[PDB]
Amino acid sequence: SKGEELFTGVVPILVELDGDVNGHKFSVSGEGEGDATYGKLTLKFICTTGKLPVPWPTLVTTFVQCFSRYPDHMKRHDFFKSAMPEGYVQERTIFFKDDGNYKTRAEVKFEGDTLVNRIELKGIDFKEDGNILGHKLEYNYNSHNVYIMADKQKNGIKVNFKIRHNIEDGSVQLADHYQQNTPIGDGPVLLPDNHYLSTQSALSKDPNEKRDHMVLLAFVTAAGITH
Amino acid sequence: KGEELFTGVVPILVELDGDVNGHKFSVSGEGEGDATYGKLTLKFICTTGKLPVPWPTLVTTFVQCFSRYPDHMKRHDFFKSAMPEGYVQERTIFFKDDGNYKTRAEVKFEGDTLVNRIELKGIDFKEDGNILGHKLEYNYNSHNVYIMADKQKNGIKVNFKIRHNIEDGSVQLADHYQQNTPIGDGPVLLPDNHYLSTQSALSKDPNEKRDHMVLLAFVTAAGITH
Amino acid sequence: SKGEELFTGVVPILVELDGDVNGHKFSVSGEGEGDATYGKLTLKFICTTGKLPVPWPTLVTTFVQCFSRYPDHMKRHDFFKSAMPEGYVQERTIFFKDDGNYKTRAEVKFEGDTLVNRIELKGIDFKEDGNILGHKLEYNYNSHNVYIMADKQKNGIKVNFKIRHNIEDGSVQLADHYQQNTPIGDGPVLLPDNHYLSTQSALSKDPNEKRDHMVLLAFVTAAGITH
Amino acid sequence: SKGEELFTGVVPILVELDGDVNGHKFSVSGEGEGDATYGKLTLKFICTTGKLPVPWPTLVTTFVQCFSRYPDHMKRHDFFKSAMPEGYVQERTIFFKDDGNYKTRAEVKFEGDTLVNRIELKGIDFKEDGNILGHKLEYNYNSHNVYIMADKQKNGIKVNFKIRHNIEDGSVQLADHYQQNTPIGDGPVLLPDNHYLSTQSALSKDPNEKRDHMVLLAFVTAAGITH
Amino acid sequence: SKGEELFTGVVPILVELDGDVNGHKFSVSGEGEGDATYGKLTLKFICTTGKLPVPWPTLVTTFVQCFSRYPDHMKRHDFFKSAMPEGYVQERTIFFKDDGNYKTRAEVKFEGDTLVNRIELKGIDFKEDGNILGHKLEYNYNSHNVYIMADKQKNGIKVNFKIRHNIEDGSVQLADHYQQNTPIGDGPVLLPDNHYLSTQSALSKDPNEKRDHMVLLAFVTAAGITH
Amino acid sequence: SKGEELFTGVVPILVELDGDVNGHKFSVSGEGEGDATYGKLTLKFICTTGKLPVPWPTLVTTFVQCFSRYPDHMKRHDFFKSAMPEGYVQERTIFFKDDGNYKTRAEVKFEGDTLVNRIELKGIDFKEDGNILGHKLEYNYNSHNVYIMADKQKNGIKVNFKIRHNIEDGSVQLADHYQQNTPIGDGPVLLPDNHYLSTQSALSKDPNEKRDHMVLLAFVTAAGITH
Amino acid sequence: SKGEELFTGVVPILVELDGDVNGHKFSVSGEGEGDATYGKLTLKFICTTGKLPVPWPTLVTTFVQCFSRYPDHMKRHDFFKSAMPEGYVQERTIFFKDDGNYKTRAEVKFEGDTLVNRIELKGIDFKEDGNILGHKLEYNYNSHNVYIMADKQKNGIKVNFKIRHNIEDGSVQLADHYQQNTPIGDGPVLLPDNHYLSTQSALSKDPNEKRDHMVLLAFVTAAGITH
Amino acid sequence: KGEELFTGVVPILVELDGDVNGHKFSVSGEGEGDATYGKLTLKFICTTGKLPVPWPTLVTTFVQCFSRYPDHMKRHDFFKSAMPEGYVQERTIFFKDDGNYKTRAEVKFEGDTLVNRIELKGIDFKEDGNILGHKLEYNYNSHNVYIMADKQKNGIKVNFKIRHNIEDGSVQLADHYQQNTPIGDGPVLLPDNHYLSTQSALSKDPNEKRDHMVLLAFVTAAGITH
Repeated sequence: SKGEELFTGVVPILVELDGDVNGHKFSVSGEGEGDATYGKLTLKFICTTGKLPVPWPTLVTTFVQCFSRYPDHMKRHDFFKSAMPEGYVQERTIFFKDDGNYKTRAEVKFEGDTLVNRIELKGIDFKEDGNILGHKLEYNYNSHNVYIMADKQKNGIKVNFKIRHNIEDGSVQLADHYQQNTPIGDGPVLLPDNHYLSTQSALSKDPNEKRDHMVLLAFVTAAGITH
Repeated sequence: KGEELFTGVVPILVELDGDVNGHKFSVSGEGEGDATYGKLTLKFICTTGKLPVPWPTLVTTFVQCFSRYPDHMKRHDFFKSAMPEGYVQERTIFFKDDGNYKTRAEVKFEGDTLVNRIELKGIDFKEDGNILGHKLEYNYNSHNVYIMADKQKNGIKVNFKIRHNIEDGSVQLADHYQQNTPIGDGPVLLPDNHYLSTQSALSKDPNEKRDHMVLLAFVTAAGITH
Repeated sequence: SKGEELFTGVVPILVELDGDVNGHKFSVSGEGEGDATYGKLTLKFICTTGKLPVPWPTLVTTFVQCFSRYPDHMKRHDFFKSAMPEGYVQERTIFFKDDGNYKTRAEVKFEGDTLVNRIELKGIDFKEDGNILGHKLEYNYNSHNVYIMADKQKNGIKVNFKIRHNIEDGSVQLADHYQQNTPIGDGPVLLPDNHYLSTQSALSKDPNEKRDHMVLLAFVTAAGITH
Repeated sequence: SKGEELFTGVVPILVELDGDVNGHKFSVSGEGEGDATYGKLTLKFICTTGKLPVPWPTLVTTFVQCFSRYPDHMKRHDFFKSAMPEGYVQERTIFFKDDGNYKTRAEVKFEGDTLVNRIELKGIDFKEDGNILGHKLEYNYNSHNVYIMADKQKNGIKVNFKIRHNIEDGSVQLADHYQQNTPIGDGPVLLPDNHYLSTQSALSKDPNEKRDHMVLLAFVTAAGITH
Repeated sequence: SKGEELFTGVVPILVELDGDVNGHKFSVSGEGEGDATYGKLTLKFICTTGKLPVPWPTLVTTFVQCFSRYPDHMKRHDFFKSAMPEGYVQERTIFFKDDGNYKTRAEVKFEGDTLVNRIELKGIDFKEDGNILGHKLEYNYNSHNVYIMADKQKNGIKVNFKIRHNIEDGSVQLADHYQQNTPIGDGPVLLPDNHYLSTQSALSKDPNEKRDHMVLLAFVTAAGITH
Repeated sequence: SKGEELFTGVVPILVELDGDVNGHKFSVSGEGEGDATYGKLTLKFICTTGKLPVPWPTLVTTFVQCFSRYPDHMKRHDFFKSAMPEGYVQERTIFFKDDGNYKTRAEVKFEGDTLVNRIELKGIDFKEDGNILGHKLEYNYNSHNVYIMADKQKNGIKVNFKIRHNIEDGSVQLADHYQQNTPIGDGPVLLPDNHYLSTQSALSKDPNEKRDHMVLLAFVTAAGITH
Repeated sequence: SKGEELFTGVVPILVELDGDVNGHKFSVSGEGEGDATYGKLTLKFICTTGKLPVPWPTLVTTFVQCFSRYPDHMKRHDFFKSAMPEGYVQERTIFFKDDGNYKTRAEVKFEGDTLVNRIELKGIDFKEDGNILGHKLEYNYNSHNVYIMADKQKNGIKVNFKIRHNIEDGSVQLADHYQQNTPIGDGPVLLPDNHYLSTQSALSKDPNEKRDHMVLLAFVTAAGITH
Repeated sequence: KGEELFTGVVPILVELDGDVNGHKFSVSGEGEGDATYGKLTLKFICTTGKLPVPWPTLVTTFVQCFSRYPDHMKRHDFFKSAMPEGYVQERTIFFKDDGNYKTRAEVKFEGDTLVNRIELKGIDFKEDGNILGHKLEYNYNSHNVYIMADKQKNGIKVNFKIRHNIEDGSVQLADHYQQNTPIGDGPVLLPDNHYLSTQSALSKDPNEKRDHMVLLAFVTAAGITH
């Protein structure tokens, strides 16, 4: 696609999130860069309002699937880059099993040469000492498959997957992700055949950062089509 | 529990009553399945005369309980978990730039036989199109079948898109929208997202005079390592 | 390659095997056809000397990897078809764990319009009541991955895999295959990057056939490369 | 295996390399940690002798496959951890297409609580303005599959793969790796069935480091067995 | 060992070599017999492709150490016979000082009643008028000690020695041999304590043979252990 | 060599060892003299920290192969003396079968008129009541051959032998020695052809010595070369 | 010695024996060549009077120790070459245990460019169906050490050794050799320190020889002195 | 049988009465031997004052039963086979360009002690020579000792040549002609030809005031593999 050509090199990224979970308001700013040729993202996030009222790992999926590596044989199935530079709207509901949910709306688009992800997040019905508000999630992340299908009627895609968050007591907290993406602009986009994205994420800390933060490195690669 | 019913070879019966643009037909099928290998062998006969649509368009309609689920994925096999009482399988199949089939099937054990009984209604097909005009080649491609849980119906939703090769080198797409729900009250396994990789071989019985199809299938689950 | 073009349609196949296992001599003829477009083979084999003295499943791998389906994005890695029409020599040693071995040499080439596989097999050091000579293998077949690497110095490939043959008592008999393929002709061939073939095999009987025989249907598909 | 238990949490790593390429002597020290539960490694390497005389990417593979993530259903095929704590010797020849070669010998073993990789490297026959000694490689890294087979007769494994190194003009420099691994200790070790490791590597710089160095983050996951 | 029994009398030997030195292709066939009771071998070799492109003495070591005489008090240290009848793989690099090198791989095993040595040889980097390709070696052969050590970690032995080849001007061409031997079979084999083989070789011609050939008589005796 | 001339008479020797075996720290000082003309050494060792925590015989090989007698016809093969006065580094790993290992590093060099051997030894993975830490070795010593080969790439030698330590119950404890020696200085050294040293060692006690000590007399003679 | 220089190349040999054992008269002629540089002899012997009345192996020692290889460090101890060209007289008594004896006198000397060994042999007191006259010796030969000492009073040497002749029933026939050698000429000869000669002999047949004969290849090397 | 007497450490006593060119002297020696290692430790004292010849000339005179015979050569150990009753050892030792020693010794067990009692007569030595002039260095070379059977005396003959280094860099040779015969009537082992490899270390006791020699010896049989 024409939007594909915008990602042949390193692209700076900005992320902005305004959140409210059970009435706890917070903001996070992020910055870094992405290199879609390698399916690679590096980002640092800072909670600019103080301490984050939810565990950092619960927000990883919310904080730019346009950086996925689509192998050459699958390039016609990359909806995300096709919607650029005008961008897309990404909406999710994230159901934490036996706990509350996040609802998010994001616009992902170029502002000049920068890929910007601007998100509003609302979380409701969390338990005060559940795994989320009780901060019982480990600072780690598993690998996942993200399943994509076309939604022709909305000129976009429907995406579903279930994140497994490790708990400090050896158990797992599930987070079921229902997602839809729709183009912001009116130009042609690529609607894909069913496929998935294989994801890997490394969470870390900046040793010289005193603010509540998260350093994130991700690799994402599309797979599942040979026709 | 339902798993135990598939450790060996299981006989299969298939019965389809169809109506496509008013053309009424019936097909009977028989054979056997071996879920240990994800393998099916089936022979289908049109008992009403000539089949008014191409045999390949009906392959998906004519028992995903015979899929091989490798040991590490056994908690994700909905299809067997619903046995012996069975499941209802419903689809809409949209043929791009042409009509659609709508199917409803019950798949369950009748005695020691796994039986697939189907009703099929096809509408809005073009008389000159790929389907009624019989322009599909007698072959079949390999596909991935994507499965998700539908927790509120206590079943699954399934989606995939069949690519049917046309006699001129083009491809006719058949977009499948599928739902399966248990017939009985027993517990079933609701899976994490995954897919089935499918391969199908179509052939003819050289001594069969009636309009028919011999089908061999291999189906294997994949996509989960957690 | 140019050889690739010989496989765009249905191609007739002939197979001829001259065998000697522990001194028991036998011959098998096979015929059928292959459709590389779908990675599909259909063959029927007859023991023309009487009872086959080894189990049919032990000979499946011996009885035309040129019929593998290579997806379009892997087509420069198909050695097998690139060697045609002149063909290739396929040599194996097959080590049956805790038992004897087969050594095979085969020429696979076009003879007119027909792909012909002519094989000589010698088996030695088999146990008179082990799984092979005691006919304790079930008449079935598992799915395998066949690992392929280039062997530049021999202008061919090196291939390795281990067949799992189910035994009648619920155990498995392994058969470790060491394989080499080298072109017969002097024309250039395609030497592949590392990849594998995913194989499925269905064994059955012809209800009209009174001789000792095996009907085989195979699907074979290359995978493992996206660069 | 028993060795597997040594890798359930974060394990400190030290790396020491003594190298000589076309008579250019150099030493690199590395340190960091691995979390085999996630198939994740984080390492920083410093050339302690001055400027590295070869490109940092050509040394990535030389600089602890015991940190690979083996999924539960493949844990019987993890040779690397089963050899611990006594370790294994890893030997390679790396052939750079149209250029010279590296030969390496490394001992990877626990020394106290730390997993130590001590390497000797000798490179010969490099072109003085080839892609390697002329520093023409990009500071980036592709994803690869690493193919592993047992070599029971030699009490170890054989490993083969071909690194694709991106070159500054858009071409690729191939680096064909021939690798053998052998236990150091006498205890029982697992010899695997054929499989592969899927690798991803992120190279970066430490903004506070004035010496010649490389920061490396890797993810490695085992795949290819369902039996 | 059990294999030792196979060598109590005269054993027929066949040797086949396929070689390529600096691109010069050649084949040699050999035949004769060994009497390990006396540490004695008698062999005749013929170059079946015409003139041998290297001197016959440089191939003496390549052309069945299972015929060595081990005195009664050292019979626990005879790896070579203990690997029979299934055999061993013998791999060498032979470095000719100031010239090129041979790399060989050979399987030495019984095929029926005959001990067969099947070899592939590749030589590279030879000087076109060096001592080897310029045929400057005398048709004679010195006595040598062949030093054997166990390599238990690799299920075999390591062997090293340096042949002194007399040159037509009175000097000597050194040929440094690095050798590894590994059992082919899975049964138990003897791994020896350190010792050596004392070798003597007599080269001659068959007065009735018009082709390029070598007649070889060898005596080999194990020594160096009294514990 | 020039170093050879430093050994024509009686030379004073000093030995200093800093040891740690399973965390038990200890130190040994030795003194005496060597007469390389006769291949003879006389040394007395004292544990200056109290009781030696390992048996004295296990340290014999650790406590100056420059005193070996090389017959006149083998004098160009004496690496040890050729490295003097600047000296050589001697490193070993000594593997006690079914028990732990010693790793040693020693500098052997002239300090004024005295040949000094300074050693650091680290032992690990010893069994608390195995033959070593349980003091089950007899106070005696067998005769051994020490196998020497050149290691041209390290400008030194590689050495291997296996000590047989008699145990109090009539059994033997093996100690497999892997040894490397490399010159300290840059001057040329003599790199030998393969040969061995024949060693005899006599252990005794000084009847006037109350501390834990060992008196050692050694004879060492090179052999194996007549070319 | 001056006589040493006569043996630097290949020297033709003639042997003539007239024998009488228990009254059975026979003659043997032999011819071939020797290469003392390699300690190597090749000879063919024919019984010119018909069938040999004693086994061929009993005469091997009787049928030119001047062809021994004396290593450079032992050259002053080679009496045999020192007595040339005038030669020496070799006298033996050979006692066959539990049987008769041979007494021999030989002159070994140059006649022109040929080294000639002319022998008279008388055998007495053999049993008619002992191992010798009964022809119960196997056609093979073991390796031996030949022990040499000076006999100053006779200006020559005294030699002793005991040949082990294998019998067809698995036993051994001993032949105790008492030998003296004295110079024929009056020029200076080298009288040796005690040493020995290590011997190896291969007996064979000429396939195109119809007469009763023996083909003999020998290797002899002096050893035992390093001073 | 005699073999069994040497499996452990055995105490040794040596007594020599000598007369060299009329100079009478006596030496007593003691220590122990360990034939398992071929190893001897001995201390000798001249009890009559100064030894009138160099200590190194007497080393060979001052118990080859302590030689190590490796297991494969055990049928060739005459010396042990003659124990406990013992053997007579006689030698003539010819010092090149000088005099000779003639010795006769009995070597046998006396109780649990192996005792070597020797008579030594030396004649025709030069007063200014290497021996009486004391010009031999206090050291010793390694030698091979050649043994043959003497079937008709039911013993052995032994020959070798000692090289004694002189204070000026030259060497004094001492050619040994030796014969051993059993004292008792018991059977002995008559060996095939072989040799003993010898090493000797001479030293002084720093507290001993009398004229003396401390000797450590290693002796190993070799030369037979049949």
